[PDB]
Amino acid sequence: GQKINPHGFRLGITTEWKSRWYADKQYKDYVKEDVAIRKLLATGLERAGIADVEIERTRDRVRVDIHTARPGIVIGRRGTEADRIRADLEKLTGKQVQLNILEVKNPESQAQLVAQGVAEQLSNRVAFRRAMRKAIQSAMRQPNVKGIRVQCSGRLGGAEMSRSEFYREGRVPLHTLRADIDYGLYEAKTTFGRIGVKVWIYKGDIV
Amino acid sequence: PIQTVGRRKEAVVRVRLVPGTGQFNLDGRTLENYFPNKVHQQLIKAPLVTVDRVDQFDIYAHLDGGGPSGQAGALRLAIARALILVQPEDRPALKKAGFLTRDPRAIERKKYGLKKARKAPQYSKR
Amino acid sequence: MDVDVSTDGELPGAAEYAREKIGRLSRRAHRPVLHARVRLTRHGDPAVERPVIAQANLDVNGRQVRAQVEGVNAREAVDRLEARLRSRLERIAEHWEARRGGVPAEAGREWRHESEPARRPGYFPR
Amino acid sequence: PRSLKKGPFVDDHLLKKVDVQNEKNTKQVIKTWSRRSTIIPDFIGHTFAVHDGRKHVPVFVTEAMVGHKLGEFAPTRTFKGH
Amino acid sequence: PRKGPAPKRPLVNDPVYGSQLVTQLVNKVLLEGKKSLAERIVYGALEQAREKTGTDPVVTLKRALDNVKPALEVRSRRVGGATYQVPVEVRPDRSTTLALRWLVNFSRQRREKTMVERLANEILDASNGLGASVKRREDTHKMAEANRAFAHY
Amino acid sequence: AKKSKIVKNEQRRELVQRYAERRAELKRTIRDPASSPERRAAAVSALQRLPRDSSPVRLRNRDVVDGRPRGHLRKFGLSRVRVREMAHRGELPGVRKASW
Amino acid sequence: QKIRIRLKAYDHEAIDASARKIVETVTRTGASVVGPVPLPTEKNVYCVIRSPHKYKDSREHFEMRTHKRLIDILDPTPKTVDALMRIDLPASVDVNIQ
Amino acid sequence: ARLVGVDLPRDKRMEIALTYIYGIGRTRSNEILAATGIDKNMRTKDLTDDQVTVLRDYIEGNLKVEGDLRREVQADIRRKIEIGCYQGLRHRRGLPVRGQRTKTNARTRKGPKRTI
RNA sequence: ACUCGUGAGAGACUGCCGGGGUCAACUCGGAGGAAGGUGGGGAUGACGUCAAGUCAUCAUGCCCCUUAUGUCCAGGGCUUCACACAUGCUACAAUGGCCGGUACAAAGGGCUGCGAUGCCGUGAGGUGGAGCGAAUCCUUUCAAAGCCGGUCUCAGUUCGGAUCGGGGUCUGCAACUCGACCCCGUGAAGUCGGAGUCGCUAGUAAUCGCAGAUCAGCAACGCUGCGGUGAAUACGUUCCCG
Repeated sequence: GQKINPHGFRLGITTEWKSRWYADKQYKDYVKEDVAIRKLLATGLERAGIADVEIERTRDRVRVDIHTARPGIVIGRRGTEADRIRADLEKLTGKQVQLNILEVKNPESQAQLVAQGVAEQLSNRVAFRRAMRKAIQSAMRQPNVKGIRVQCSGRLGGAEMSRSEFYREGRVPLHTLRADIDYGLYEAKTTFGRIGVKVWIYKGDIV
Repeated sequence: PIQTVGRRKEAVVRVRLVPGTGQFNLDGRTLENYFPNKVHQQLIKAPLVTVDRVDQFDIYAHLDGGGPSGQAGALRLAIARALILVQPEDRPALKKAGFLTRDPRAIERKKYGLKKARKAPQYSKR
Repeated sequence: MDVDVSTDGELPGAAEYAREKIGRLSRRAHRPVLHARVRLTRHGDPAVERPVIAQANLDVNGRQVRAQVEGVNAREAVDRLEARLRSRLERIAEHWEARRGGVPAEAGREWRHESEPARRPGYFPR
Repeated sequence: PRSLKKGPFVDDHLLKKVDVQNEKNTKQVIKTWSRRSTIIPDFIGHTFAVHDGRKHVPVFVTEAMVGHKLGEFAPTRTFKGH
Repeated sequence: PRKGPAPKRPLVNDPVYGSQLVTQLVNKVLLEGKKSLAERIVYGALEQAREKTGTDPVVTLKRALDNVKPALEVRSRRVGGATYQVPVEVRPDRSTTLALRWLVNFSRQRREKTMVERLANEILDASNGLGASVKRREDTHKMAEANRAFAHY
Repeated sequence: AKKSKIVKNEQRRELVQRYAERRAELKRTIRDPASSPERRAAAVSALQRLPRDSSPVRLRNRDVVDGRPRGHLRKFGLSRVRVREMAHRGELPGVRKASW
Repeated sequence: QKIRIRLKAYDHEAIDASARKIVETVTRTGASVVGPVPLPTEKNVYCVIRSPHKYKDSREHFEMRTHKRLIDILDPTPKTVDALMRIDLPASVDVNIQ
Repeated sequence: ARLVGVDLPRDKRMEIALTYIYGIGRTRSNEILAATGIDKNMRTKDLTDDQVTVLRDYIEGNLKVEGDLRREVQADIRRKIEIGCYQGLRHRRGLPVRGQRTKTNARTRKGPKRTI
């Protein structure tokens, strides 16, 4: 175990909590319903890139905000997708649950989306070098990106021997607290097993 | 009036100094009912001795936190501070004696994997 | 020499063979052996070409001697372990015969880390 | 031991079994599984086949073994020596 | 001590005797941090000595220290791949430390039913030159002398 | 852990709320005062007739999703393995690494 | 008659913002306030093992910190009270009215 | 002083001397000394004959000590043995009877260590 | 007003002085200062190694079971004991044991939980329920080592408490296997431990108590924290280890 999770390193300094509420007696069941919501949204939607899911609660009403790179896919033009998600979130005993669907401004500057794309390419047929090079170039093309590192490991290329490979470009100062490191991990489903892709993206520092 | 504080490893002492006799009032108890240890008394009175102003200040003190040794150290620091407030021009005498320095020695935090702050578990090679 | 063997799974007769082979190494040790442990393990995966793993640990008067080998069956692993342990014990000897060639010799010929430094006068020879 | 206020503990199964056994004054072998039931003075004659983990071992009650539990007379672990 | 010497702790003078040596003695007899008990033991022993002899206790304590203070000690030295018992001169501080440690220990194995009494008897006999600590100094000097051949290195 | 055992834990909880709420508690109130006539009442025997699963003494705090029976934390209802992973991802409000 | 206002939140900035906003609205309504009296921070510490299996000696510590603020007002005119039920605050901060 | 056939220690305080009776510890001696009235801290050579008599008849009255206690304890152990209870065979084979671990410890019941 | 609690800020930067220095890094000493030279302690663990550990947190390729290797239940087992190894606790006592009086902490926990006053027991405890979602109430007003007084007088003892006999309390459906605690009795080994070996450089080691998580209860002497009292020593890198 080498490196701690970058989000947890800067949780109180740079990054922010993804769940915002206060509970004293009802902390445990709040946590249970939050994880249920998260797993439901993870399983239901896979096509549009789900970069982040926030949950806010206040007594009866529950506010869940999600960021996706393809908002049109997850939303029903007549509300059909909205109807389905609303109903099955009511079924999660959430009382009144309301949704704010959002869109990320720069999908290529978001680590989770980058890892999702790399893993999706890896799954079907693509050689891993191609995927890493393409992701690195696309991210560095963005204005705020100051450094990106992509690393994936496993039975790469269907080999019998597991391997770890990584390429870096620019600056990725993992030990610096003020530097904001966007971290994204997502597992690629291949016929020979499971391939894990980790992405670190560095875009300046916040003081 | 004048009032200072002394702190020594979780012991806090509030002191109120007045120009009366050498009466020591420590939370309503005397220097004998309190601090029944001669070394502690000498540690208390050392700033007075180096300033030679013994038995010319009635002292009222509030004690809370720590044990007798920490309380005595904090009281000595408080007395030195009170003296520096009363007669400023004695500062070299007290400072060169070190009575003006707060002691930054605290209980070291216990560390996981070790029995104590530094003591490590016995390890057997065989 | 008493040896305790902690095998696992299926290795019939490996314990007796290992005990009998290892116990013969006591005479080779130049200091009394305080403890001796042997562990025999087998790899679950049939793809492993040398599944059986044998490890040993001897406490030679406080000096820890250990070795580890792999083999295709219990007997071969035990024999290779005995060979490795014998080599280690040979390299550990540390009695006079084992360190008589490393003790610095001569007076000016040859230099070593622990060689006696030459005595030098205050004034340059000239 | 159990507190005295609660009183002794006997399972209902073998309690009912022994009440119907002693009401006609003959004692057949009673097959039980409740090693936790204590011995009551109502058991003095009855022979119990208390469970052991593998089988049921016959236990013939006397005056002395009153107040103990049936499990005390069905040794579970078997040891013969090394 | 690989990178150089370490600073020494400046322990304070004792209040009721005004000497460095008695504080050193109480710190030597100290066990488990019970400093008050150590001070009681040392003060009681000094008062017993004063009662028995009738004079100041610090002067006789100093006399005992000088009687048991060593000057020559033996340390194992490895020169040119060989070890020998080499007599070595003792610095003043180490001599005081050794003398105090010897006094405290040899008083700990006396038979006077109480540590204060044992300590007082030991210091008195050391003052008069009959203690077991005096003896120990005699054997350490004897051993240093008997190995004088190795003093050249 | 095992799906059957995760389920069986829940079944115990619904059994507990159904029975231990009043049935397995009034009998205890009967047995508490020595003045109360317990011996003829057979409140002990009546409470033996109740299912064992009524008793909360048979319950087990498992991880709310994972099913992990050990290393449980009552504040979160989560295993030590899961708490570490979600706190690191900023999922539990007001939780962070320590220093002092 | 005066009523106590208690604030509890995991974030110091949010609780400070809530405190100053509440003071602003109550002084808008024409009330006397005692000010955001600070209260001791509650610290709950948890220690866990990093690895899923064995490796006990490696542990990780977490805390949960709760900040508490105390608001006390006087002269409870109905306008101030009605304004009090009509304040929007972040979901992080809860308000206790007594 | 011969007390219930027990030779008392030559010079001891009373309650701790009375502890030397097989059926008496420190509590029993204290309470009986308080009850019958003989002083608690007087030495064992200061007893009068009447004091020995009052200790004798009191102890024989409301206590059981010495041989009767030993034989009653032996009878209890033997009766526990012969009913075949768990503690019975535990006593038979000299192993701890109160659930103590026997994998490593329990040398008190096992006696001195033997090598095999 | 003084503490304190929690918000903001100042404050240590070789900043200044003197000397070594290539006038360079850097280094020694001094002043000021609460603190002086990364102040103390944390969090943070590069590329990799050891096919290290974990298919029993989880997920997962392939293989296998599928009237069973799934699944329900009662009882038992994981606690077995001729031994061996490892980590600890309690001791072998007078720097102590016992009794009486008496003084100083920090941190933390508490809702179907903490639970006080009172009353009943000798004691675990029983009855009862004040007040408390708690800087408020309860954990006693919080400690023990400490200090003072009395006793014990060097003994396998007024040391040591194992083991065992009898009697109880509480939790729990239920303490036989297999809980903790309380009372009376019992009173083992043990006289400071061979070869060898471990930790620790200062608020440290040693020693004293307190709290928490898990938890109906507990095998907790374990683990994670908190404070009380508080040492000795470092000449120096030849040797041992990395």
